[PDB]
Amino acid sequence: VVIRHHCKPLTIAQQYRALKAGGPYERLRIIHHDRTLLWEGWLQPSLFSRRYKVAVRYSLGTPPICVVTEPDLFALAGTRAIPHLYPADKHIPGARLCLFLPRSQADDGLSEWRAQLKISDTLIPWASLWLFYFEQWLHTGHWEGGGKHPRPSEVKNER
Amino acid sequence: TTARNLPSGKKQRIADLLSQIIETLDLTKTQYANIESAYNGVGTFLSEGDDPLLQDAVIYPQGSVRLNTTVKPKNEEQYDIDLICYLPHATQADYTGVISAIRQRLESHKTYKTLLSELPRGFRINYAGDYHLDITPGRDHTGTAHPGQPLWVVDAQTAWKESNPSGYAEWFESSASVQPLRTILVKKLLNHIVQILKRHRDEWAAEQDEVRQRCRPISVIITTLACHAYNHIIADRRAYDNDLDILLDVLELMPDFIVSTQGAIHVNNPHMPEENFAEKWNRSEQDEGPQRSEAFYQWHAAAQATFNTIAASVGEDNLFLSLEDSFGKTPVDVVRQRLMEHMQSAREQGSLHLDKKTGGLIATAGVPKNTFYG
Repeated sequence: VVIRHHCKPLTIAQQYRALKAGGPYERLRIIHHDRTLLWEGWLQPSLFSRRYKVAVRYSLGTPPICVVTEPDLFALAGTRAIPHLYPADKHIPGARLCLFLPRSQADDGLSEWRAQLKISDTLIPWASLWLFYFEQWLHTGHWEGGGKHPRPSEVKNER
Repeated sequence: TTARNLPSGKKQRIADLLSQIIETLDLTKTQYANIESAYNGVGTFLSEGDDPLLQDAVIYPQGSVRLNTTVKPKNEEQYDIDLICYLPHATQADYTGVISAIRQRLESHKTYKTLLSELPRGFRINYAGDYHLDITPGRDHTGTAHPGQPLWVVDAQTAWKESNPSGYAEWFESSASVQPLRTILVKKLLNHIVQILKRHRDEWAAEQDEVRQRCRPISVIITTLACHAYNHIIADRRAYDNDLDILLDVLELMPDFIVSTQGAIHVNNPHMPEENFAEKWNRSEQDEGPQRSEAFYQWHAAAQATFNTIAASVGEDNLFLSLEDSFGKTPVDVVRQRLMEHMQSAREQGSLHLDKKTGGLIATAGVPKNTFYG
């Protein structure tokens, strides 16, 4: 989109209000002297689907992280390793999920998620859509979604 | 968790899943035209004969074909189509004359001669790989008044027994035409109900033993029971918005319609009295008949229990497993594939919106392009 580059990452205040309007949240905090914002709540992919607890934090100049705390993804989802049960940067006990393509792979220089976009507008639907394919994998046996995955020789990771 | 206590949205989703599953079981209209033309040509051939007794033969559909309740057989390529000839001139004609007249001419025609295969109660034509035609010769019946179809058919034991096919069809068509009252909010339905029940019975009978399989419920008894139950729930004026609750209520009301009189159980044609569809149930040589009345009640219990289990499903994986267990794997695969294609297009179209309350997916805020590494 051809727009002016004068646009810069917004202050914490604008997305402070945005997440409150949509859905119920048990907590929403300002931590580290206006540095980091935290959000928690319950997200349901489908009508017959399970109940999921999601935690999200952000800091200016750093990519967001999304972690599903409760449940444990249905007991790690019966061994295998795809649902990304990860250390999660060592402060939240849950699986950390990837939601967008990192900037390095993008040639144009614009990431799929940028500081212009809010958190609730895209990241929350991304997490819910990820959870939908996660629960569908348990039945189908294949990731019938975006099948992007590199090999360790060809891998390039931003995390 | 019971089926009745669920919210109406989940319950509507269950109803839609069952209906879409049955949609693949039914035969299309092009095939129906093919069968219709086939037996029309057979009847036109029959009319061309010089034989006086066979003259004026008339061919009309019967059974699942007439009532628009065709469900494709499981693991069978060939559908079942049944037909009956009408002979106005054979009011007093014998078995041998009509049977020979049909047989020799079916052997005469170049196309029909090879595919012909004899049956104890009639003749069959084996169109290879797609469907069949079933023919039963019958003479007219006089003495009792009806919408018009009192007729005899052929059985080895008595050579003529009463049957009234057309009246049942008109009764079913008139009954299924009415729609139940619907609450004000800010193929007929009965045909779908009977088709779902027949699919459930077909898949249920497989797991049973030889005795239960040979004594499984037949289509006409279930059809007339469901029709009577639907008729009373229409007359009772009860408001119906809970979807599979309609199946639960109808199947509840079916066993009450079985009538026991002087040790004889009569499930009758409402138009023609003397033919018991439960005539197999009544006769009890070596407990063959009593076992037939059992299978209906075990099927009643199982069909009432299955929607309790599907109601108890949590997660999208377990719902598909329950539907695969109750309604066949092959029909279920297509529904899930079409759903996934639809929502993939919704991603591509951009119609995937976010629910404000639960954040659930809406398939019709468009989700931007995204990549998920597994």
